[PDB]
Amino acid sequence: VSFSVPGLVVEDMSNSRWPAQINGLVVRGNEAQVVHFQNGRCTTEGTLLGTTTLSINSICGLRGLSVSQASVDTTLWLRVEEPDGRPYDIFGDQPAPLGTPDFTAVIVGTAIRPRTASGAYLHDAYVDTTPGDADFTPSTGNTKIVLRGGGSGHVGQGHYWQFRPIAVEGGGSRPQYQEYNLPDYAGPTASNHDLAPPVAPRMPGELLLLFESDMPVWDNGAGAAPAQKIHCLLPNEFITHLFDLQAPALAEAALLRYVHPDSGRTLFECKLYREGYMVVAAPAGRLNFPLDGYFRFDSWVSAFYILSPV
Amino acid sequence: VSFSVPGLVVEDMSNSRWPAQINGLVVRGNEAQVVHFQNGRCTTEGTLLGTTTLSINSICGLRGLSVSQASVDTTLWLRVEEPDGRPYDIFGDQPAPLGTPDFTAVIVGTAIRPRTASGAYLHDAYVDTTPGDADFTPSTGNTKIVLRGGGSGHVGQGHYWQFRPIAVEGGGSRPQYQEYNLPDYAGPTASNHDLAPPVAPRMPGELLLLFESDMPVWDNGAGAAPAQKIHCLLPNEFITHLFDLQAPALAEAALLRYVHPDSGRTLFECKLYREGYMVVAAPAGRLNFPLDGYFRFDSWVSAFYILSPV
Repeated sequence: VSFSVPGLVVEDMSNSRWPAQINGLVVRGNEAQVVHFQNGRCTTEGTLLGTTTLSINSICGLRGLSVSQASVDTTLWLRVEEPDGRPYDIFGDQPAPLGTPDFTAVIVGTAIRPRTASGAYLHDAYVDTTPGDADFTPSTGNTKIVLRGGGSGHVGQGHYWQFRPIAVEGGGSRPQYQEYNLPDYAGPTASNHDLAPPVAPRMPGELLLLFESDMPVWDNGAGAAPAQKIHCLLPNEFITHLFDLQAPALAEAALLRYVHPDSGRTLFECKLYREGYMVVAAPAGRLNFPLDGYFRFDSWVSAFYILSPV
Repeated sequence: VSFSVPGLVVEDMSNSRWPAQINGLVVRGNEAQVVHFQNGRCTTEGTLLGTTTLSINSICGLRGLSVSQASVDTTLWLRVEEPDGRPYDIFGDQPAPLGTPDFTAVIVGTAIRPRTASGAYLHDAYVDTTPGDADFTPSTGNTKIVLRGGGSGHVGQGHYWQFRPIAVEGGGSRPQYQEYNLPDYAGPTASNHDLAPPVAPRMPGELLLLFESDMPVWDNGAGAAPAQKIHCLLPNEFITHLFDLQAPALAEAALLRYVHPDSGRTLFECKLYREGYMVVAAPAGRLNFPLDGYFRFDSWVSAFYILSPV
């Protein structure tokens, strides 16, 4: 099965760690905080890693049946499950259920109870994925969702819920959104397991290319908190493409060219390594290229293939 | 260029008219209200129709720069633009900007101002797409977003906004959600134009196959309103696949088989017509099939190909 990547333009593709369109290409240096994303992890052969789901609407969210606080503003407790509705395998090969948020923040969103015969329900909600919240323990099969300023009488056990992400909190008093900082999936008192491996380009002069999106920020109606971004290694359209394809990797990396039709030419070239990340010969920072261009696979290359400088 | 469809399972794919995973296959009869979807419209050759965008996060939403009410709870006024940030061509070949909602309801969501240097902002919002609100006029380049119980001082002109869908309203007094009922894109005082064509199976015994999702409902914290669904003709993953492929259609329809590996066999068959819709030889109602199966293209067939009963 011959290897390929989607011919879709970047501004048509979506972030694999957050519900948002790609609106930027940035290069990231080998900082102290090593890229260790659990979502948006796919090999060029289409092997999904960590908590990566193909279900785009299940990204950076939680879902499952409500349970009583005993058995573990208004607190909601979920028996977390996978996107397709099947049980989460606790002693399986994932750190958490697929689509589970893979960073620390207070994630603002909507708690949804969409199929209830007594009547559908939803409410403003948030999830604290920082170590500060001991009840964020999806690795052990439960997590706490906070319904903000309501929810009493609606969080009874035995009903299907989703938590769907909108924003992170910002502002001086509130917890820091740190997208490169993994949460404690088992809570403070227990360890993570089966994490997808860190991403750190080995070769000199090669730095990581990330796909950027805007990260909305909630600061309780002030409109004073600084704007945020969120990054991923491969857009979802890449991940679904690679997964469906199942093409054997014939070398350490795939040489892709970023093609811009209005320019009638290739603008830069990059290496997509088998492990599922792109690198460029470029210094850290934003790439000032138009996003109405697409990646094209031209050849299998060695890790020692020297890229043209961006 | 040989034709194909994604080998992705249905419960992994997403709705082309609303932010949700597919959780159902239903067959729809030839009802009085004809399928006239503007989103989720793609031909087997990969031609996008109506307001169809590949940008999944831009589906059933609005975005653009804020403008003054003069130049046209707290009212926000947007100069609507396309997902990629480029201007909406009013006298072009679309009824509205891509991703514009294609049904009548009060759509609940979040108004997001994510890039503002003075500080990012968001707020609880809704969009009335019924004829009752004359200010839903995206065909003419502006639309009103209502910020619910706040927003004063934040809706100033010259800033980029998005409206992102969460739910529709429900409850006896509130306006009815009608997913097969197109809005007046130019408002009450003007006509629509360049609508994607109605979908209505011609051949006897062939009825429309639709991909179902849950539709969340907002009823102001009551939780008493009846649960809802929303449907589309083809999942986004189909649409991206067909678009990237650009495969010539060798016949009126593509014969697909729904394959279930756990059963080690084909469960039913369908015809995907060139115009971008699937039909089954089956009566109206829910198809009780497991959604961990995938569609497979086996042959080009005429419109007179007799399908096996489901």
